[PDB]
Amino acid sequence: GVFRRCCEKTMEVMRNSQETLLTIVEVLLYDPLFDWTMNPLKALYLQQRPEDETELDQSFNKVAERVLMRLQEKLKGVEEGTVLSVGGQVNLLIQQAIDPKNLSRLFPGWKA
Amino acid sequence: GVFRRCCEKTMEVMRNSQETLLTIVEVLLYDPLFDWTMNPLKALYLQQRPEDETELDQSFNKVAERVLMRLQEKLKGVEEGTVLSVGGQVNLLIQQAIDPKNLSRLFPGWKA
Repeated sequence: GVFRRCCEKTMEVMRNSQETLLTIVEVLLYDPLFDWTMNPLKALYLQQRPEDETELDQSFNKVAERVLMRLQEKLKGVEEGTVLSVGGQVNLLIQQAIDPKNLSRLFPGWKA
Repeated sequence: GVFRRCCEKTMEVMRNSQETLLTIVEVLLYDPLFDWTMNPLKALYLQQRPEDETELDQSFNKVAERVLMRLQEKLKGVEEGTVLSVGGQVNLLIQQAIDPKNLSRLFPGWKA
């Protein structure tokens, strides 16, 4: 009714200004104090607590360019190579949400 | 008059069958007798003759995947990241032909 229409309405507000929203990530990722890369401790310190409850460098620039290309291909396109305009992209997004086959592969602490 | 309209008419015949024309390159590039990669001798044996007239491996698979992505992005898209549908793609193609600034950077034996 309203969710998908609002999504397809708010998804085209950045397609007319594609050359603007991507300029923030490129200037926030070239900072020296960046901590967005996966560290051996930062990727486990926030996930060992549910495990305990259950059991009672040029590589950085490479990953930066990779995620930049990923966020560039996320909008106005898809990883399948097709166009997938606002008429189908929001449907793909909302179908990747309500899917029990994928929800069974999620983290147990995600949803009770 | 006729050239650009014929180009924009013949360029959309493969956009409806994008999943077909790319299947020939992938099956003709995985042959053992391939000789499309730039060899130190094959890239100069066909160019040393004009010079004489003037003077009176995983890398192969990597380049194959690279040129595959290049030919995948050539149609229904452009390297600039924009869409560039048939209405502008043929105009961008014919603009790289009639351009003296670029023709001055061409090979002398290309055009007399």
